[PDB]
Amino acid sequence: TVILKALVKACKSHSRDAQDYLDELKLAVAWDRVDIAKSEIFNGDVEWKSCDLEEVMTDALVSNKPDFVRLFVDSGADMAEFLTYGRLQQLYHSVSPKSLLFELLERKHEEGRLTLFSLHEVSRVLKDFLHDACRGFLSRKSEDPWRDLFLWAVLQNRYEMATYFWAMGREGVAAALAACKIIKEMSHLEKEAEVARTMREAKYEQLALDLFSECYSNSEDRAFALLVRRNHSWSRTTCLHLATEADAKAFFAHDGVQAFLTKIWWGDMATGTPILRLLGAFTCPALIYTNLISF
Amino acid sequence: YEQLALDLFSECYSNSEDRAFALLVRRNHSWSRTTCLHLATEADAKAFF
Amino acid sequence: TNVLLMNLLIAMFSYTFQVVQGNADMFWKFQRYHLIVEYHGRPALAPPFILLSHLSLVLKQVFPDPVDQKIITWETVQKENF
Amino acid sequence: TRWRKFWGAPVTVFLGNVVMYFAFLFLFSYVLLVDFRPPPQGPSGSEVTLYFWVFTLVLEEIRQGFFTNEDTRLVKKFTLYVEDNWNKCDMVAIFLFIVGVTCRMVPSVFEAGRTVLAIDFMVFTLRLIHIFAIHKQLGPKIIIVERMMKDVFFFLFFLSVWLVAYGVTTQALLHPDGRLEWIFRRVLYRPYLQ
Amino acid sequence: RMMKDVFFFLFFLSVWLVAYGVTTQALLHPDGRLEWIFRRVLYRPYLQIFGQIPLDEIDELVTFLLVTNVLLMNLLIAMFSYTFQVVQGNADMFWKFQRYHLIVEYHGRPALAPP
Amino acid sequence: IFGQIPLDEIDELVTFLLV
Repeated sequence: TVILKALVKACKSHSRDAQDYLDELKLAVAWDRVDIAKSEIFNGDVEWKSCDLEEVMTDALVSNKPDFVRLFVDSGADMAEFLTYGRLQQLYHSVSPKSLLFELLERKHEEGRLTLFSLHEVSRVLKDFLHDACRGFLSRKSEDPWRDLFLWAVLQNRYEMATYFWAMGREGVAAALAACKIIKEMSHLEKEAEVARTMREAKYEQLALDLFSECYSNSEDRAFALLVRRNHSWSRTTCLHLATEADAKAFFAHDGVQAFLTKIWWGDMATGTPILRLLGAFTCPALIYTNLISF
Repeated sequence: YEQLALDLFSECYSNSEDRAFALLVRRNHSWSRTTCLHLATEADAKAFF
Repeated sequence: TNVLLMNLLIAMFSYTFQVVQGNADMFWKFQRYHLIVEYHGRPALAPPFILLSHLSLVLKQVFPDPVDQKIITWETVQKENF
Repeated sequence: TRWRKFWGAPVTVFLGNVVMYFAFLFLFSYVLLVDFRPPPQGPSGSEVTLYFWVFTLVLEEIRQGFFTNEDTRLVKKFTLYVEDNWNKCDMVAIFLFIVGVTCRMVPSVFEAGRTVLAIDFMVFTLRLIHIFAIHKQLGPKIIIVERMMKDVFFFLFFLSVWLVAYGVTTQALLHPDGRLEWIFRRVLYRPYLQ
Repeated sequence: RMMKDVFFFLFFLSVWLVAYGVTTQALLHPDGRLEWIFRRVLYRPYLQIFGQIPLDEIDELVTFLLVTNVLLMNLLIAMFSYTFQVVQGNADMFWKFQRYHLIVEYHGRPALAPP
Repeated sequence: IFGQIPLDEIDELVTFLLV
């Protein structure tokens, strides 16, 4: 701590530079005394620019140290502006072979090569996981950034960066359940026992159900409408479809969706209908005209 | 003591999950070359299993 | 002795029942959801008229952005709020 | 408009389906208890209307299973389908139904053409059991009871064998009977009746 | 409340018993008489359920059904037990209330006997 | 109540009673 403190004090005294303080931040990365880096480097007079911070941000994304990434995007970083397809290429290349993800990509690519770290291979595997979106397809700037990055984080089994990326995702819950299903599949395919259990210990669906409860407490009808939509980020598919794919019973167990089902269960005058009233309505076919029960 | 033993073992198994499956059956030099299992059985340290 | 063993078997059954009380209240709910979505699918015709309904279906086979945007905004807002 | 609202409503469709189902069941019961008399072709409602029923039921089931969502690989849909235990009971159901039809085609094997339908008839009862989960209260109880009964059914076999051995010992002690009928009788019915 | 509930279950249970009976009836014998047919379909099987098995009119996969029915009855009993527990709380207050109603009536009642 | 229902003097509703 005091080491870096003196380092940055001396750097500043000698000069105030984007590139000098850049190198100093690059030092602070591994130390990760962010509670000191923000104060010394950023609380100060010196102002930062997107390029330098964006290169070091690529570094930090490789670091899997989220807090710095948060501070950096707070530094006015436009990851939307940063994002390029080639960036995603190199990142997905930049993984440990220990990751069963790496072995899976390798085996998929090997099957492809025998038939006749590749974006096409990754899209193939992801489509094979969900088959609900076949999206897939360097200089070409790619839309929907945060979705893609969140997906990358979940694949790398890194939970914190995943949560942060969700924090500013456009879509409400759809991505969350997609992640639940994917990580369940990976855990089912996980090799190392303890690693498998740790994978199984994600609990995104908890976050999903919580957000849903929040929005329901407020709108209570617009929230209903929310559940039924099409999301272009996800091949315009319904959330309920995703719930089915993930088979996450817990989310369904939430009373809100239950009341929604109760509503659909009738189609007219749902909540107010005594069972005897329904039976009698079935008895004489003129009850609908009789106006015995609302409609 | 049994709690101390079980704690040590739980930790060193959570760490590697295979080196553990060596520590059990291996012979121990200090105690006249015997198996940890044999000592456990003799101890009737039911909680350990 | 056989009678006592049978009684203890029944006690085992009651124990297994009372032990599993938790998961059911949700699992049944999920089953109910599948049930409702299927019944919404079933055509209006009865089993004897199901053939007529299928024939009618084969015959029929032979024969926004602003609001959604507002909802997206509302949802993200709620997300920050929570 | 009011007519479309009343009829199109999903719950009403289910109610009517339950009514027609119970009527199916009782009518088939009566038709079997009556048309059992003539070995030859038989009354029209007995066979023709029955075939219409079972064909329509199989058609609805297969359509719901295969053409609901998308024209995906048949193997995936089949693997999903066969996984369900209710799907299993329906499969043994169709097996028993076709076996009963084939035996009813047989006039010489009258005992067979009767026993197959007899054993078969419990199928519709079983399905009606599962088709009552809609209401709030007993639903969860039935659901949990399913699994509990599976686990317990795994257990019964041992105690049954125990009772059998007890009966065997007592019978071989009491009256120390080459007739196989009376032997099996004193071996099985006497202990169960006790 | 428990009995207000069990009325529904008693329907499915009865129907299952009737199905077992009808199976056994079409199993044992070869009758046009409506009263006799309904009898041999409903009364004789319920009689076999309570220990009245007339083998002289039945004997010239039942064991599995019998043990399954025994288990099902046990599960019904376990249902009743599981339902019994929760009620005690609200029962306390409700009974308390009923007591007041009864007492205020009884004080309202006159002295003379019903005769 | 102990399972002795002598229908010889009883047969020349009750199911609800039993349940």
